[PDB]
Amino acid sequence: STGSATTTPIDSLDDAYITPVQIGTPAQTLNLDFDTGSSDLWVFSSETTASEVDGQTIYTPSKSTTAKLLSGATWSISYGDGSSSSGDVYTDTVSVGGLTVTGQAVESAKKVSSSFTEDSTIDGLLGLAFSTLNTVSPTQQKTFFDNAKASLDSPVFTADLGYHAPGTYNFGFIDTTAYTGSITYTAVSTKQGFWEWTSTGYAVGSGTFKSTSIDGIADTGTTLLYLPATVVSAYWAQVSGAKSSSSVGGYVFPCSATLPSFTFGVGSARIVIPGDYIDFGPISTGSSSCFGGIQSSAGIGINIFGDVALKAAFVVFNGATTPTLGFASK
Ligand SMILES: CCn1ccc(CN)c1
Repeated sequence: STGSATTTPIDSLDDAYITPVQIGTPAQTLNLDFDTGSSDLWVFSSETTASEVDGQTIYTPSKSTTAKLLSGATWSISYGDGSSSSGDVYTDTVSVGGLTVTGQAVESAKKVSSSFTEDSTIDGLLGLAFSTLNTVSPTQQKTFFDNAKASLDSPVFTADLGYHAPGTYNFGFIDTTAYTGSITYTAVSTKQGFWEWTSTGYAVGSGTFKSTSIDGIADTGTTLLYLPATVVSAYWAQVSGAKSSSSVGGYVFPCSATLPSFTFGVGSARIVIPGDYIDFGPISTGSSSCFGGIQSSAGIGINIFGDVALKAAFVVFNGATTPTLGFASK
Protein backbone atom coordinates (compact mmCIF):
# COMPACT_ATOMS: atom_id res chain seq x y z
CA SER A 1 0.00 0.00 0.00
CA THR A 2 0.86 3.68 -0.23
CA GLY A 3 -0.55 7.01 0.89
CA SER A 4 -0.13 10.56 -0.35
CA ALA A 5 -1.42 13.70 1.37
CA THR A 6 -0.94 17.41 0.80
CA THR A 7 0.53 19.43 3.67
CA THR A 8 -0.30 23.15 3.86
CA PRO A 9 1.35 26.00 5.79
CA ILE A 10 -0.83 27.29 8.61
CA ASP A 11 0.10 30.93 7.94
CA SER A 12 2.08 33.23 5.67
CA LEU A 13 5.35 32.50 7.52
CA ASP A 14 5.24 28.68 7.28
CA ASP A 15 5.17 28.53 11.08
CA ALA A 16 3.92 24.94 10.81
CA TYR A 17 2.20 22.66 8.30
CA ILE A 18 -1.11 20.82 8.58
CA THR A 19 -2.14 17.62 6.83
CA PRO A 20 -5.71 16.24 6.80
CA VAL A 21 -6.15 12.93 8.59
CA GLN A 22 -9.28 10.77 8.68
CA ILE A 23 -10.07 9.27 12.10
CA GLY A 24 -12.91 6.93 12.94
CA THR A 25 -16.01 5.61 11.24
CA PRO A 26 -17.63 7.58 9.67
CA ALA A 27 -14.45 9.57 9.07
CA GLN A 28 -13.75 12.64 11.16
CA THR A 29 -11.17 14.74 9.34
CA LEU A 30 -8.73 16.66 11.51
CA ASN A 31 -5.77 18.75 10.37
CA LEU A 32 -2.70 17.44 12.15
CA ASP A 33 0.86 18.68 12.42
CA PHE A 34 3.06 15.82 11.18
CA ASP A 35 6.01 15.85 13.56
CA THR A 36 9.13 13.77 12.87
CA GLY A 37 10.47 14.95 16.26
CA SER A 38 7.84 13.24 18.43
CA SER A 39 5.95 9.96 18.53
CA ASP A 40 2.42 10.63 19.82
CA LEU A 41 -0.68 10.99 17.63
CA TRP A 42 -2.87 13.24 19.76
CA VAL A 43 -5.98 15.23 18.96
CA PHE A 44 -8.27 17.89 20.30
CA SER A 45 -11.39 15.99 21.29
CA SER A 46 -14.79 16.03 22.93
CA GLU A 47 -12.84 15.37 26.16
CA THR A 48 -10.66 18.49 25.90
CA THR A 49 -11.37 21.05 28.63
CA ALA A 50 -13.86 23.38 26.95
CA SER A 51 -12.02 26.58 27.86
CA GLU A 52 -8.91 25.21 26.11
CA VAL A 53 -10.64 24.71 22.74
CA ASP A 54 -10.78 27.81 20.52
CA GLY A 55 -11.71 26.96 16.94
CA GLN A 56 -10.06 23.55 16.54
CA THR A 57 -11.90 20.62 15.01
CA ILE A 58 -12.40 17.92 17.63
CA TYR A 59 -12.45 14.14 17.47
CA THR A 60 -15.52 12.69 19.18
CA PRO A 61 -14.86 8.99 19.86
CA SER A 62 -18.47 8.35 20.89
CA LYS A 63 -19.49 9.11 17.29
CA SER A 64 -17.03 6.56 15.84
CA THR A 65 -18.24 2.98 15.55
CA THR A 66 -14.64 1.73 15.42
CA ALA A 67 -13.33 3.65 18.44
CA LYS A 68 -12.45 1.66 21.54
CA LEU A 69 -11.15 3.02 24.82
CA LEU A 70 -7.66 1.71 25.52
CA SER A 71 -8.47 0.93 29.11
CA GLY A 72 -6.14 2.43 31.69
CA ALA A 73 -3.89 4.17 29.18
CA THR A 74 -2.86 7.78 29.67
CA TRP A 75 -0.41 10.08 27.97
CA SER A 76 1.38 13.31 28.74
CA ILE A 77 3.91 15.12 26.59
CA SER A 78 5.99 18.28 26.75
CA TYR A 79 7.64 19.85 23.73
CA GLY A 80 10.75 21.96 23.19
CA ASP A 81 8.83 25.25 23.13
CA GLY A 82 7.43 24.52 26.59
CA SER A 83 3.99 23.53 25.35
CA SER A 84 2.28 20.37 26.53
CA SER A 85 -0.83 18.22 26.40
CA SER A 86 -2.19 15.11 28.09
CA GLY A 87 -5.18 12.81 28.23
CA ASP A 88 -6.43 9.27 27.65
CA VAL A 89 -6.30 6.92 24.67
CA TYR A 90 -8.60 5.29 22.12
CA THR A 91 -7.79 2.95 19.32
CA ASP A 92 -9.46 3.70 16.01
CA THR A 93 -9.02 3.58 12.26
CA VAL A 94 -6.74 6.32 10.95
CA SER A 95 -6.17 7.10 7.28
CA VAL A 96 -3.66 9.46 5.68
CA GLY A 97 -3.89 10.16 1.99
CA GLY A 98 -5.57 6.82 1.28
CA LEU A 99 -3.36 4.69 3.56
CA THR A 100 -5.35 3.12 6.40
CA VAL A 101 -4.20 1.77 9.76
CA THR A 102 -6.67 -0.06 11.97
CA GLY A 103 -6.15 -0.08 15.71
CA GLN A 104 -4.05 3.08 15.78
CA ALA A 105 -3.62 4.69 19.19
CA VAL A 106 -5.41 8.04 19.03
CA GLU A 107 -4.46 10.04 22.10
CA SER A 108 -7.41 12.19 23.17
CA ALA A 109 -6.43 15.44 24.86
CA LYS A 110 -8.06 16.28 28.14
CA LYS A 111 -5.69 19.23 28.62
CA VAL A 112 -3.60 21.34 26.24
CA SER A 113 -1.35 24.27 27.00
CA SER A 114 -2.18 27.81 25.94
CA SER A 115 -0.07 27.79 22.76
CA PHE A 116 -2.14 24.90 21.40
CA THR A 117 -5.42 26.58 22.35
CA GLU A 118 -4.25 29.78 20.67
CA ASP A 119 -3.50 28.01 17.37
CA SER A 120 -6.92 27.36 15.89
CA THR A 121 -5.43 25.78 12.74
CA ILE A 122 -3.77 22.75 14.39
CA ASP A 123 -6.18 20.03 15.56
CA GLY A 124 -3.40 17.83 16.97
CA LEU A 125 -0.08 16.22 16.16
CA LEU A 126 0.88 13.05 14.30
CA GLY A 127 4.25 11.88 15.53
CA LEU A 128 6.69 10.27 13.10
CA ALA A 129 9.80 9.83 15.25
CA PHE A 130 10.60 6.39 16.66
CA SER A 131 7.98 4.68 18.78
CA THR A 132 10.41 4.43 21.72
CA LEU A 133 9.48 8.10 22.43
CA ASN A 134 5.74 7.47 22.62
CA THR A 135 4.41 8.65 25.99
CA VAL A 136 1.46 6.30 26.47
CA SER A 137 1.53 4.53 29.84
CA PRO A 138 1.52 1.79 30.98
CA THR A 139 1.68 0.24 27.48
CA GLN A 140 3.68 2.29 25.00
CA GLN A 141 2.01 2.66 21.61
CA LYS A 142 3.30 2.65 18.04
CA THR A 143 3.31 5.55 15.61
CA PHE A 144 1.14 5.61 12.52
CA PHE A 145 4.22 4.89 10.38
CA ASP A 146 5.35 1.97 12.52
CA ASN A 147 1.86 0.45 12.34
CA ALA A 148 1.64 0.99 8.56
CA LYS A 149 5.20 -0.04 7.73
CA ALA A 150 4.72 -3.75 7.07
CA SER A 151 1.84 -3.02 4.66
CA LEU A 152 3.74 -0.36 2.73
CA ASP A 153 5.26 -1.06 -0.67
CA SER A 154 8.56 0.23 0.75
CA PRO A 155 9.15 1.05 4.46
CA VAL A 156 9.58 4.77 3.92
CA PHE A 157 7.86 8.10 4.10
CA THR A 158 8.91 11.34 2.46
CA ALA A 159 8.52 14.99 3.41
CA ASP A 160 8.33 17.57 0.64
CA LEU A 161 7.49 20.81 2.43
CA GLY A 162 6.79 23.93 0.41
CA TYR A 163 8.12 27.45 0.86
CA HIS A 164 5.02 29.61 1.28
CA ALA A 165 3.13 26.88 -0.60
CA PRO A 166 1.64 23.42 -0.09
CA GLY A 167 3.76 20.29 -0.22
CA THR A 168 3.36 16.55 0.19
CA TYR A 169 3.82 13.69 2.63
CA ASN A 170 4.07 10.32 0.89
CA PHE A 171 4.05 6.91 2.57
CA GLY A 172 5.43 3.76 1.02
CA PHE A 173 7.04 5.11 -2.14
CA ILE A 174 9.55 7.65 -3.41
CA ASP A 175 8.11 9.99 -6.08
CA THR A 176 11.03 10.28 -8.46
CA THR A 177 9.36 13.29 -10.14
CA ALA A 178 9.46 15.34 -6.93
CA TYR A 179 13.19 16.09 -6.77
CA THR A 180 16.15 16.95 -8.99
CA GLY A 181 19.42 15.08 -9.21
CA SER A 182 19.94 12.12 -6.90
CA ILE A 183 19.02 11.41 -3.28
CA THR A 184 22.01 11.26 -0.92
CA TYR A 185 21.46 8.90 1.99
CA THR A 186 23.12 9.33 5.37
CA ALA A 187 23.26 7.29 8.56
CA VAL A 188 20.76 7.67 11.37
CA SER A 189 21.15 7.05 15.09
CA THR A 190 17.93 6.03 16.82
CA LYS A 191 19.55 6.11 20.27
CA GLN A 192 17.58 9.21 21.34
CA GLY A 193 14.42 8.19 19.45
CA PHE A 194 14.90 10.83 16.73
CA TRP A 195 15.86 10.86 13.07
CA GLU A 196 19.33 11.91 14.19
CA TRP A 197 22.09 12.32 11.61
CA THR A 198 25.37 14.18 11.07
CA SER A 199 25.66 16.97 8.54
CA THR A 200 29.09 17.32 6.95
CA GLY A 201 29.27 21.11 7.15
CA TYR A 202 27.93 24.41 5.98
CA ALA A 203 28.44 27.50 3.88
CA VAL A 204 27.07 31.03 4.22
CA GLY A 205 25.99 32.65 0.97
CA SER A 206 28.66 32.33 -1.70
CA GLY A 207 31.30 31.60 0.93
CA THR A 208 33.56 28.59 1.11
CA PHE A 209 32.15 25.39 2.55
CA LYS A 210 33.32 24.57 6.07
CA SER A 211 33.74 20.83 6.61
CA THR A 212 32.60 20.09 10.14
CA SER A 213 30.37 17.43 11.66
CA ILE A 214 27.03 18.74 12.92
CA ASP A 215 24.88 16.15 14.69
CA GLY A 216 21.21 17.03 14.66
CA ILE A 217 17.67 15.82 14.08
CA ALA A 218 15.39 16.06 11.05
CA ASP A 219 12.28 17.55 12.69
CA THR A 220 9.29 18.58 10.60
CA GLY A 221 7.57 19.73 13.81
CA THR A 222 10.08 22.50 14.52
CA THR A 223 9.76 25.70 12.49
CA LEU A 224 13.34 26.95 12.46
CA LEU A 225 16.91 25.72 11.94
CA TYR A 226 18.78 25.50 15.26
CA LEU A 227 22.56 25.10 14.95
CA PRO A 228 25.66 25.64 17.09
CA ALA A 229 26.34 29.20 18.16
CA THR A 230 29.56 29.34 16.12
CA VAL A 231 27.69 28.49 12.91
CA VAL A 232 24.81 30.84 13.62
CA SER A 233 27.16 33.72 14.44
CA ALA A 234 29.00 33.15 11.16
CA TYR A 235 25.69 33.35 9.29
CA TRP A 236 24.30 36.51 10.92
CA ALA A 237 27.66 38.28 10.70
CA GLN A 238 26.96 38.47 6.95
CA VAL A 239 23.77 40.53 7.52
CA SER A 240 24.32 44.22 8.28
CA GLY A 241 22.62 45.17 11.52
CA ALA A 242 21.76 41.64 12.61
CA LYS A 243 22.17 40.92 16.30
CA SER A 244 21.15 38.47 18.97
CA SER A 245 18.43 40.02 21.13
CA SER A 246 17.90 38.55 24.59
CA SER A 247 14.59 40.42 24.93
CA VAL A 248 13.22 39.00 21.68
CA GLY A 249 14.76 35.56 22.17
CA GLY A 250 17.13 35.16 19.24
CA TYR A 251 18.74 36.76 16.25
CA VAL A 252 16.87 39.61 14.62
CA PHE A 253 17.80 41.57 11.54
CA PRO A 254 16.66 44.71 9.72
CA CYS A 255 13.59 43.90 7.67
CA SER A 256 15.21 45.92 4.84
CA ALA A 257 17.99 43.31 4.51
CA THR A 258 18.47 40.80 1.72
CA LEU A 259 19.48 37.57 3.46
CA PRO A 260 22.22 35.27 2.18
CA SER A 261 21.56 31.64 1.52
CA PHE A 262 22.72 28.89 3.87
CA THR A 263 24.10 25.58 2.62
CA PHE A 264 24.29 22.38 4.66
CA GLY A 265 26.15 19.21 3.76
CA VAL A 266 24.67 15.73 3.40
CA GLY A 267 27.66 13.53 2.78
CA SER A 268 29.34 14.99 -0.29
CA ALA A 269 26.07 16.61 -1.40
CA ARG A 270 24.82 20.10 -0.56
CA ILE A 271 21.37 21.50 0.20
CA VAL A 272 20.97 25.24 -0.35
CA ILE A 273 18.43 27.14 1.76
CA PRO A 274 17.60 30.39 -0.09
CA GLY A 275 17.91 33.56 1.94
CA ASP A 276 14.19 34.27 1.74
CA TYR A 277 13.45 31.03 3.62
CA ILE A 278 15.31 32.50 6.63
CA ASP A 279 13.02 35.56 6.94
CA PHE A 280 10.33 35.12 9.61
CA GLY A 281 9.04 38.64 9.36
CA PRO A 282 8.52 41.46 11.84
CA ILE A 283 9.00 40.57 15.49
CA SER A 284 5.72 42.39 16.19
CA THR A 285 3.21 43.87 13.82
CA GLY A 286 4.65 46.90 12.07
CA SER A 287 8.18 46.48 13.40
CA SER A 288 11.18 46.96 11.14
CA SER A 289 13.06 44.30 13.12
CA CYS A 290 12.62 40.86 11.59
CA PHE A 291 13.06 37.46 13.22
CA GLY A 292 15.70 35.13 11.85
CA GLY A 293 15.07 31.58 10.71
CA ILE A 294 18.49 30.31 11.80
CA GLN A 295 18.93 30.39 15.57
CA SER A 296 21.35 29.01 18.13
CA SER A 297 20.78 25.57 19.58
CA ALA A 298 22.98 26.41 22.57
CA GLY A 299 20.06 26.37 25.01
CA ILE A 300 18.41 23.23 23.56
CA GLY A 301 20.92 20.41 23.93
CA ILE A 302 20.52 19.27 20.31
CA ASN A 303 20.75 20.76 16.84
CA ILE A 304 17.46 20.77 14.96
CA PHE A 305 17.06 20.68 11.18
CA GLY A 306 13.54 22.05 11.28
CA ASP A 307 11.26 23.24 8.51
CA VAL A 308 13.60 26.05 7.36
CA ALA A 309 16.12 23.39 6.35
CA LEU A 310 13.80 20.56 5.39
CA LYS A 311 11.63 22.65 3.05
CA ALA A 312 14.72 23.22 0.89
CA ALA A 313 14.90 19.46 0.20
CA PHE A 314 13.00 16.34 -0.68
CA VAL A 315 13.56 14.25 2.45
CA VAL A 316 13.32 10.46 2.70
CA PHE A 317 12.68 8.92 6.12
CA ASN A 318 13.82 5.37 5.46
CA GLY A 319 12.42 3.03 8.11
CA ALA A 320 14.19 -0.11 6.97
CA THR A 321 15.72 -2.38 9.61
CA THR A 322 18.66 0.03 9.72
CA PRO A 323 17.00 3.44 9.25
CA THR A 324 18.61 6.12 7.11
CA LEU A 325 17.74 9.62 5.88
CA GLY A 326 17.89 10.77 2.27
CA PHE A 327 18.10 14.35 0.99
CA ALA A 328 17.69 15.63 -2.56
CA SER A 329 17.48 19.10 -3.99
CA LYS A 330 14.22 20.01 -5.66
C1 LIG B 1 3.05 24.40 16.23
C2 LIG B 1 2.53 23.27 17.09
N1 LIG B 1 3.61 22.60 17.78
C3 LIG B 1 4.12 23.03 19.01
C4 LIG B 1 5.13 22.15 19.37
C5 LIG B 1 5.22 21.17 18.33
C6 LIG B 1 6.18 20.04 18.32
N2 LIG B 1 7.54 20.43 17.96
C7 LIG B 1 4.30 21.47 17.38
